[PDB]
Amino acid sequence: WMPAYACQRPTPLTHHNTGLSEALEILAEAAGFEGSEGRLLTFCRAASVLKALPSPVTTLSQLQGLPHFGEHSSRVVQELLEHGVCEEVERVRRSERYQTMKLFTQIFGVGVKTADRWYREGLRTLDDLREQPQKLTQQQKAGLQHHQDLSTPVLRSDVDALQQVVEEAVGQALPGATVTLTGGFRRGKLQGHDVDFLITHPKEGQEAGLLPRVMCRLQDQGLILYHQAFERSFCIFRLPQPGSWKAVRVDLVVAPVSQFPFALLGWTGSKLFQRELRRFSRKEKGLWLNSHGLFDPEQKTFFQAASEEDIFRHLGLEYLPPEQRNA
DNA sequence: CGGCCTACG
DNA sequence: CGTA
DNA sequence: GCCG
Ligand SMILES: Nc1nc2c([nH]c(=O)n2[C@@H]2O[C@H](COP(=O)(O)OP(=O)(O)OP(=O)(O)O)[C@@H](O)[C@H]2O)c(=O)[nH]1
Ligand SMILES: [Mn+2]
Ligand SMILES: [Mn+2]
Ligand SMILES: [Mn+2]
Ligand SMILES: [Mn+2]
Ligand SMILES: [Mn+2]
Ligand SMILES: [Mn+2]
Ligand SMILES: [Mn+2]
Ligand SMILES: [Mn+2]
Ligand code: NA
Repeated sequence: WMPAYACQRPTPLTHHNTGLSEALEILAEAAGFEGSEGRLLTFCRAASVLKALPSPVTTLSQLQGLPHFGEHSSRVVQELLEHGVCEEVERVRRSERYQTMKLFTQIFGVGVKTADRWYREGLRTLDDLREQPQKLTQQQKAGLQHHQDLSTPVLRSDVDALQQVVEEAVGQALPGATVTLTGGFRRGKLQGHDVDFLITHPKEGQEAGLLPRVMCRLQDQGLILYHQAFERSFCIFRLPQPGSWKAVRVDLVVAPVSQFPFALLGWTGSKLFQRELRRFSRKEKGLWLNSHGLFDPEQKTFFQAASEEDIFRHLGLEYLPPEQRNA
């Protein structure tokens, strides 16, 4: 029996149904490109259910009773099982609309609404966007300028180098402050599109004003290509390489230690795992979860947590380590 | 039928 | 809107 | 698209 919410089941990084899940995730992506966030969610959830199964699905029988599998997702799986391809998926794959929306939305600073407008205006290539620079925000100009580098997978060697320079800047800005790797690398991923760090200090309140101080120190060592009181920064770093450098996306977030378990849980993801966990919290337990805390709206109180385990327990969920949150 | 995670920049 |  |  398979629970309905992704936060109720372990999802490891390596699973047994990548072909089927990849196909459903193409339909999810395409649904988002057409502005159907509900269809996107169902296709994402169905793909995630397959990631949590212990074995390869070989027969449509094995889908009976699984949550988020109805007529549409079941037919996709049945065609892939019978023919090795799903006609709808292939039609989406090969479409100019899908290919261009994927290309544009993968730019840092460009989402579906922006990409769709550009599509409707006839634009199709990165060079098209470069030829009309005034249509671009500062953030989009940075994303486009560094697009090549940002399309190169970030590896663990890059993470370790980046954590060192971030720890050095953090320690110069505030003694005793700490840096925790989050995001997909904390979940055990070998690669990523960025590196995510969570910064705090053991003495509540000492972290006030920290992120501007850290950013100024990084910028003075020549490490910042793009950034921007604030507590989150979605940056592009100039990461030194042997004889050169490459641009890397880095997310920095500062939290007071009282919020650290909630920030750690939120920023560790996966993104689907966290939306599911917040949905579960509100719809099943009547509690409101975010990366700052867990709120009881009836008593008007916040749950004091010392650990991620505490949060799972307050929500009545079996604890899942980060490596099992790869929903 | 309506809901679908979340808050900051 | 973007982070996504 | 699926579900309460
Ligand atoms: N703009 C952009 N987004 C990308 C790229 N690659 C990539 O995975 N993403 C987005 O980032 C997600 C996975 O990246 P990741 O390895 O950092 O995973 P993560 O859980 O740490 O994601 P997060 O840092 O957003 O929390 C994907 O779901 C996708 O939407 C890319 O080249 N460009
Ligand atoms: Mn397995
Ligand atoms: Mn259908
Ligand atoms: Mn057939
Ligand atoms: Mn990441
Ligand atoms: Mn990130
Ligand atoms: Mn805050
Ligand atoms: Mn409806
Ligand atoms: Mn619908
Ligand atoms: Na984007």
